[PDB]
Amino acid sequence: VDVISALKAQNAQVAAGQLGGTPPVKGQQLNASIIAQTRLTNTEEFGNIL
Amino acid sequence: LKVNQDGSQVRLRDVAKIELGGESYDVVAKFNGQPASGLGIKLATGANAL
Amino acid sequence: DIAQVQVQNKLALATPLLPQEVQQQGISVEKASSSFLMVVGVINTNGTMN
Amino acid sequence: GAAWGGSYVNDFIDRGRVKKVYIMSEAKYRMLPEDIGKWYVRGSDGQMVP
Repeated sequence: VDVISALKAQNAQVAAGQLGGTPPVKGQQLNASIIAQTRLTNTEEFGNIL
Repeated sequence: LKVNQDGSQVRLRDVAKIELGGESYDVVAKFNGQPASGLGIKLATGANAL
Repeated sequence: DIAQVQVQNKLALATPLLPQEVQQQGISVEKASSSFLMVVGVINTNGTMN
Repeated sequence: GAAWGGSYVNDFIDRGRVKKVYIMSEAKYRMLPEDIGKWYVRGSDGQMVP
């Protein structure tokens, strides 16, 4: 059960929005999407799960 | 939202600014420079335009 | 109509391979167009409503 | 169920393809009925129970 819980928690997707997203502050000039993808790809990352 | 140990209670007023606003602020339409909203109607396939 | 039915069948076949996140959202199969037949805009002449 | 039959926990991205993640016992520990005794379940007191 603990292994299942850890594995479910480790991989996910984050809708991190954007810098300067709408509604923006007056005078904003940079709009960049925020990417925070803490995803695990190879075997060692899975093995490294706490 | 929370009740402090002294009995004081904090509500959404205290930590936020509740307000009626749009679902999304991405799309802004102007008609001859006047603030306006509209519907972009697409014809269904194989239907009479008139 | 038959094209939409066949597309739905193929999409049903391909859905399980998709991420669970996109399966929750729900995929849409619809007859599509490219250009707007008509744009009907709404303004408030009194300049009262944003 | 997870130990003997296996469980599909979630997905992961490998070379830009969604792939499943399964957990199951290593084969040595799920072959014979005597292997049941090798599995322990945590109790509320924190003591693993055969």
